[PDB]
Amino acid sequence: QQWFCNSSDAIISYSYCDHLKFPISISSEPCIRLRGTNGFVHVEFIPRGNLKYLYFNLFISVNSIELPKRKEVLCHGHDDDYSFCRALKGETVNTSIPFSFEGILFPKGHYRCVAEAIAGDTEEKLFCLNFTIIH
Amino acid sequence: QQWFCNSSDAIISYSYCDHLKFPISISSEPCIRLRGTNGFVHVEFIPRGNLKYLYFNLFISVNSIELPKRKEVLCHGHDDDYSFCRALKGETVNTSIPFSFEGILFPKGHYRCVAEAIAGDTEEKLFCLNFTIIH
Amino acid sequence: PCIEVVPNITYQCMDQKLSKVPDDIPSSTKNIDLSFNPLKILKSYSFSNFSELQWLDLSRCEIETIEDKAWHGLHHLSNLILTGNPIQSFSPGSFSGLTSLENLVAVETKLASLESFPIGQLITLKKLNVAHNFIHSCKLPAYFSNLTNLVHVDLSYNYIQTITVNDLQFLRENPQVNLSLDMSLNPIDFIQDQAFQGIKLHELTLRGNFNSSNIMKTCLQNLAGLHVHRLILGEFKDERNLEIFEPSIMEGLCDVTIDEFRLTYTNDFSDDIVKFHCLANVSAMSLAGVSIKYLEDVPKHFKWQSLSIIRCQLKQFPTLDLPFLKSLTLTMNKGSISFKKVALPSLSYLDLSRNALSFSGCCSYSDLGTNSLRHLDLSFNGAIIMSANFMGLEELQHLDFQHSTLKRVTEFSAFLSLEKLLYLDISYTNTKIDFDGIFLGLTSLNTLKMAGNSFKDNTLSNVFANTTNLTFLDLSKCQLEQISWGVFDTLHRLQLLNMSHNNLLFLDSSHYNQLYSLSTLDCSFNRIETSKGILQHFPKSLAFFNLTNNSVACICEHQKFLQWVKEQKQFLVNVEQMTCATPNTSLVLDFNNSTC
Amino acid sequence: PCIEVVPNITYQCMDQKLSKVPDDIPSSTKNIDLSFNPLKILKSYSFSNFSELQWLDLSRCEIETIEDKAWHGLHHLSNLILTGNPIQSFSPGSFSGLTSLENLVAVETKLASLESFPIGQLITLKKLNVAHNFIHSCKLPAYFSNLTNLVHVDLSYNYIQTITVNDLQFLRENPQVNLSLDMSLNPIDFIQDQAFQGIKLHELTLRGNFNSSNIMKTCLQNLAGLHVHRLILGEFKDERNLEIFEPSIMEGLCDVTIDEFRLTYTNDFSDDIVKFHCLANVSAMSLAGVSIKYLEDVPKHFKWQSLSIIRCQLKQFPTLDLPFLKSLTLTMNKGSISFKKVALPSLSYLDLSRNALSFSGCCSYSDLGTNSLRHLDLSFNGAIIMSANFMGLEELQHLDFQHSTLKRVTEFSAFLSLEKLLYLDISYTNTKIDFDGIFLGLTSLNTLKMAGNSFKDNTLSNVFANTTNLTFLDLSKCQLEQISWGVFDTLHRLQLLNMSHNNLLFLDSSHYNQLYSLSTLDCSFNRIETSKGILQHFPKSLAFFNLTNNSVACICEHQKFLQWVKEQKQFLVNVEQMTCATPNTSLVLDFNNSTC
Ligand SMILES: *[C@@H]1O[C@H](CO)[C@@H](O[C@@H]2O[C@H](CO)[C@@H](O)[C@H](O)[C@H]2NC(C)=O)[C@H](O)[C@H]1NC(C)=O
Ligand SMILES: *[C@@H]1O[C@H](CO)[C@@H](O[C@@H]2O[C@H](CO)[C@@H](O)[C@H](O)[C@H]2NC(C)=O)[C@H](O)[C@H]1NC(C)=O
Ligand SMILES: *[C@@H]1O[C@H](CO)[C@@H](O[C@@H]2O[C@H](CO)[C@@H](O)[C@H](O)[C@H]2NC(C)=O)[C@H](O)[C@H]1NC(C)=O
Ligand SMILES: *[C@@H]1O[C@H](CO)[C@@H](O)[C@H](O)[C@H]1NC(C)=O
Repeated sequence: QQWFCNSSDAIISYSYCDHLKFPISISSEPCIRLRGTNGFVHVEFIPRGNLKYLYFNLFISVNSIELPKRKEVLCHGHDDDYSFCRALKGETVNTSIPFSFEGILFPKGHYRCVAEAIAGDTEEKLFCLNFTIIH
Repeated sequence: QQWFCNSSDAIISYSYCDHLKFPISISSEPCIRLRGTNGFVHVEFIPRGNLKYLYFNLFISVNSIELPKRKEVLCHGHDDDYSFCRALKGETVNTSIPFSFEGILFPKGHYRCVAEAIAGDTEEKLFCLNFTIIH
Repeated sequence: PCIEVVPNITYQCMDQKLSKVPDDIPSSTKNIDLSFNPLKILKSYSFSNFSELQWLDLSRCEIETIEDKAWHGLHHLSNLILTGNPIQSFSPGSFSGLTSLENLVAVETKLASLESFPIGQLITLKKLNVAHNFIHSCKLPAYFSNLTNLVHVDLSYNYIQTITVNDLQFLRENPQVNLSLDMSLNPIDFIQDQAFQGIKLHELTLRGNFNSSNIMKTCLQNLAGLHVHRLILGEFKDERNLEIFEPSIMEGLCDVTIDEFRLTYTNDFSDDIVKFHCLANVSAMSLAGVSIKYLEDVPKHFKWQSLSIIRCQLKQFPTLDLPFLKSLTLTMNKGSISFKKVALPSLSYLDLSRNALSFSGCCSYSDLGTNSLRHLDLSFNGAIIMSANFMGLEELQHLDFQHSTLKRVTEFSAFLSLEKLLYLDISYTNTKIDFDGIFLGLTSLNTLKMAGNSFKDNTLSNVFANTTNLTFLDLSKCQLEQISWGVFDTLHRLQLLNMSHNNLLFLDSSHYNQLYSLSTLDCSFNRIETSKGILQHFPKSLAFFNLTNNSVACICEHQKFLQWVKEQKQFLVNVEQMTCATPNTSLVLDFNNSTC
Repeated sequence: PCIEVVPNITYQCMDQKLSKVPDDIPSSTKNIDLSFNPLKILKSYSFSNFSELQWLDLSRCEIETIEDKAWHGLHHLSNLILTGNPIQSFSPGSFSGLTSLENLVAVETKLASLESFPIGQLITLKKLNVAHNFIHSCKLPAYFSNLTNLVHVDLSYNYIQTITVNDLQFLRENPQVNLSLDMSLNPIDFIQDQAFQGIKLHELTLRGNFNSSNIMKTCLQNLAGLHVHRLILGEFKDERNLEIFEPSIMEGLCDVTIDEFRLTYTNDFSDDIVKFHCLANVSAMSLAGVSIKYLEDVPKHFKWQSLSIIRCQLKQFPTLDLPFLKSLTLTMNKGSISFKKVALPSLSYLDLSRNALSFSGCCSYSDLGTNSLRHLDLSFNGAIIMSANFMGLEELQHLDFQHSTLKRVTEFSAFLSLEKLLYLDISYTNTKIDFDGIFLGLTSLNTLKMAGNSFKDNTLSNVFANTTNLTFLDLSKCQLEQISWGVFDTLHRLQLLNMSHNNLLFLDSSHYNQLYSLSTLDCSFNRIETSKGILQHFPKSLAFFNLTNNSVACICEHQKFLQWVKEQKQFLVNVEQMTCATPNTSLVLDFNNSTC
């Protein structure tokens, strides 16, 4: 719906969540290989809250088998690594975040990741994405 | 009561266990200071079994508060440290064993310790000592 | 209409497509958010009825014009947020009416200058934020001398290329002003000679400012003559970064005097950039998100009073012997370092949490070389092997091991020396309590957190006899099945007792008769059928007895307990919600007639 | 009056106050222990009765005389133990009759010489133990050539000071003899030149032999020529002597050919003795009790096929890059150490157990440099942070994590690569299982031990769908309350399910239908009241169903289950003692009367 790409070992798409539909443009160049990728995550949106304490809830499933909730923090609120952690509510964010990863063995099949972005101060949903990974 | 000494912070003595009376004469030089000591345990006896898999079950009590069963393996059966490990049933043992310790914080009270010497292979009891320390 | 968080006080009106202010919201409201509504234009007397507002949020509200006296009845407002509004030009007396304003947030408003910015009126203004704008100059406007209360100005994400002698002229004629400057995300390549001479600042933030090493070194030189309490330096991951990062780029700094120094993320890093001579006379040193791999040959003549290492990348625990260091934080390290014995004779605070730390031989004087330690945090770490009962560390007040793997702690009186400890956390350490003298020596203790653990034979044993000063005891999730007679008899000062999420099948009131101070008893999420004992043994101080999510037996066999529930329904929590689990709804509704 | 360990076969007569062998001992026994009795003299024919005897223990019996034909009747005796009897002299025919003797133990018998010991007749003899006597001579007698089955001679704790070329002439003469020689605790100060020239030994033990480091260096040099399969070298805590222990003492060992080399406790120990060039061609290298602190030197041309570091003092994990090392054992180390990268291409066997070892990033090929790993023991250690699911190690068949702090093993499919694994122990690793796909990949697994962990909401979830080859499954002590519906249906080869020591309120037979191969089900020490849902469904194969130490309800609701216990009498463990626990002894006595 929102975005799609395919790497040599995965197809990746996302849509907004059924419960929440605040706009974000997220993208990754190149398309994520589950074996290993060096590139950037491009993000362009107007945050609905402050990003000083941004963290993610990652709800992941592999072929309906679901992994426990996974909390990932990007801004702890003190000397953070990213320029967007200072970005306020209703501010325009346009950034490319570099990343890399070495790659583990993943079972072949269908992956659902619902990723909620939380403002850890207010504890309110910033946005919500419904990723699909077919491996 | 089989033996006793006193040092700058302890009176130590032992007798045999009520239910097991196989003889051993065992002492130290110097007397044990719980603060810390370097010296030798002098052991002189005739084992009721092979010493190849010797270990101790210490049952320790501090002012009637008993610690969990404590297991100290002396001979693992393979390339052991002490010349007494190779001793057989009925063999005379006369040896002094060097040691040193630094000392932790101890009460300040009455100590009981039943040292049960077990032949690991047959699980037979070799000897049993009813120790008493006053600190 | 909107959303109501606090009646007559706080309301949420976000993404509601409103043209103007909903003017039927209580005339006595404190806080209001109107962000993400296409307000477009802000008319006069639009805010007039709300004389007692404090917090107004108008972020991304399509606003292009503030009508003169748009704020009329707002002489009480303290926080005004205007983020992402194409206002651009602010007319004379745009903010006329805010006499009690403390914080003005003008981020992304197309604002071109602080010269034309009509704020010389607001005397009570403390913080001003003009990040993400079209500000080209760094000049501190003359009217700032009417701004007697102003301490923080954010200039992040702008177009300032030069800091000149003339910009900071205001500060130079006013050395008495406590002022902080966030200057991050500006493309600065020129700072004028002698520009920073004779000026004082509280905190100066220069993050992601410089494009190359040559420009950075050159600029820092022209910071000569600056007194700052706090200097924050570094760059961001999501920015193009300085390729080569030598310590010599710092050279300019030792012509400025710094109290506290904070280095953040840097793309390149050299382990010996921290042991640099220009940082010697600093009282607080901080690293956060830094590629440091080793911290070792730090010179003994350094004046560092606190050292903070957060989310760095040490492959080894640091060698440190700084004789004047009071405080050490090494936390959220990337790898899995093991503790290495250290000598810090002035240390009184030590946080080594969230590191997956190994510690074998914890803990005593020889590990730290201090007599002054009051705070020890070793939580969220690897295997910590107890071999010494804190000889030499009797000053300790705070000891925290939660979620670490505590080994051998039941082996002996591991906390014997801690006569002065006030706070102990051994929650989720997987300790099987096996020894009645485990807590021997803790006579000052007020807080004992030990959730998540377990007990021999699932019986709670006489481990508390001498912990007389306990006010807080958490024994939740310890798989408890039985409580020993006498276990709490000494706990005269105890106020909260958590035993939720265990496997108790019943309570016995006699277990609690000596608990004269107990205001909270949490027994929820057990499998409690009734309470045996004299029901009058339950403390008269009891205010919150939580018995929800149990499994009560509504038989005549327990007629008295069931009555007692009716009797004490004032003090049990979620009383009506409770339901029977024998013969399947409800409970306060038990009768009293089946033989009984 | 003798203790009877096995009626008609084994009798134990230790420490009675016996004067001779009692005749009221069945003339049918195979083993008897008569130690610690005042036997004093071994009267002729004493044992003529017991002809089928195989093992006779006369340790500490104060025997001074062995009469002629004392052993007359003993055709089959293979073992005779004489330790501690002061039989100073042994006359010809002392051991006449023992035509089957395989092991003679004549320790502390005051023996003065082998040459005058009358064993030259005992052709079946294999093990000769003459430790703790008055032997001054290392001479191996001429009559050894009649003892053609002799493979081990223990000459320890005697008074041998010298080994001469004519002492070892027998071995020089007959190079086809498999002999092991234990020479420990002998004050050896001189080995003659060329004394070991042309002599072959299986195992040679020289522990606690040398009063000085020079004496050792100088005696090892005259081992020149020796071909030994196993050389054991070192001293004892209680019998030290070696002031220093440097590589140069090892010098004589280039002139000896060693298959396996073992170093035991030494007073001093130089780290660089392992790097000694004359150990290059050694096939098995071993260290036990050793002061070694760093193992890092090793030249990459060394041929070691196995390496054993046991109870040593390593401060750091060894750096190893040996190309032919198949098997590595580092166990029971002092303190903690953390795992460090190794590169061992030949490595198939890895025991790193019992080290309070901390391993962050378990684990893949790049941790080890090997593709042929068959056995990984990481049990009894500290923090093991699962981070890679064994990619590169797809050959592994035995994996042990018992009693270690496993981490993050639930966050992904950590054993995904292990399609050939036969054995997995994750018992007491403290794992809260909240991921159904934790065992995905384990399609060859037979043995899964996972006692002493737990599950989300204490329900046993569907984690075994793909582990189809399972024959042994240990789920005891897992705080389990509920079993999910199809959880065992796939386990057709399952022989043993241990689910004892959980908190199960009932069983449901249909969980276990589809276990066509189950022979043992352990459901003891739960809180089982009954089993609901058709009792025929329990497998036909089920031979041992333990239900003892539960809490069964003897009411009318469970007539089926209770009756059923009577006909399934043979298949229920200790039905004789199972008592009721509702409306308090016994159980099988329950009758249908009122209502039911
Ligand atoms: C007693 O302990 C439990 C936790 O051990 C606490 O229960 C929590 O209550 C919150 C309320 O927000 C629940 O939503 C959480 O799920 C619970 N935490 C858990 C289960 O870990 C309880 O609050 C404690 N009692 C008191 C009075 O503080
Ligand atoms: C040398 O003789 C000895 C007999 O003791 C043999 O050593 C035994 O070998 C077997 C298997 O090969 C092992 O199970 C035993 O434990 C060994 N004993 C010891 C003490 O090592 C050895 O194999 C023989 N060698 C030759 C060439 O015959
Ligand atoms: C199921 O698991 C438990 C392990 O906890 C085993 O219990 C042991 O049972 C034997 C009885 O012969 C006792 O001697 C031990 O004391 C028990 N061990 C412990 C640690 O409690 C049980 O044996 C297992 N089931 C089977 C069939 O082996
Ligand atoms: C029981 O009630 C107390 C006080 O009302 C509350 O703080 C606590 O969270 C409750 N316990 C549980 C397990 O919810």
